[PDB]
Amino acid sequence: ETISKKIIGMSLLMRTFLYTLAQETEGTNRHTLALETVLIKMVKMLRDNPGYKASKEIKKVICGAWEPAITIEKLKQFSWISVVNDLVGEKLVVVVLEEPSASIMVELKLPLEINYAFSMDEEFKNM
Amino acid sequence: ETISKKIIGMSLLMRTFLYTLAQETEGTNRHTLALETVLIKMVKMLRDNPGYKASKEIKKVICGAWEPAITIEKLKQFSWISVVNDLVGEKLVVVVLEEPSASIMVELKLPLEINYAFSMDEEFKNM
Repeated sequence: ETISKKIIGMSLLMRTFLYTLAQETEGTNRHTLALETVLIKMVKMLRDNPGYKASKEIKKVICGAWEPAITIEKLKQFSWISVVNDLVGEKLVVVVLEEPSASIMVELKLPLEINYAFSMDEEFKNM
Repeated sequence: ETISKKIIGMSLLMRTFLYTLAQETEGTNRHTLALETVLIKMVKMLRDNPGYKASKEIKKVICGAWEPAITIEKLKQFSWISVVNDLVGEKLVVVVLEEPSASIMVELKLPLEINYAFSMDEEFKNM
């Protein structure tokens, strides 16, 4: 019934965004990152962790045999709009606006409840 | 080196669009269908074939545990633009325009080379 058990009970796309955001903001707090940056950082997580079931499963749906690794252009193809809207719906994320130009930025809520879910996720581990 | 072997060596998203189009136009020829219709027909193929590895794998990336079957709204989230552009690139599809309003329609080229690939695809079979 926990927050962390409910995250496991979510989609892979949602979890890869959420886990990347928790991993990219962990350090000097703030917990806010540009949506573009979260996308470049998901690519890095996927390509740097071929061993992950998440990485292997995403690749089978959006990539062919000829393709050796996910690119931003191949990933950008997904509706990051819908995941962002679904995550704000679960009260796990907040959309913040960039100071001069209305650029989308995203704020992680309760990283410890997310990281407790990352730690117990079987699709986010390597051999 | 065959056309059919090169289709297997493609992405799941591309194959589900291609195989659905081959399945939906098989009959009274023409081989042209509205892009919207191809999308509603992919949903039906996925939900009517839970046994397919393709169906099971797509579901893990775009759907959570709470979600029992893929909807048009959950599927529409993908860039059907990119698959359509990649398939025209492989000379396997042609984009045709709807007579009054510039509505996207899609024309299947060589269905027998596609169906020969559908018949030998291990991700498009059930238990």
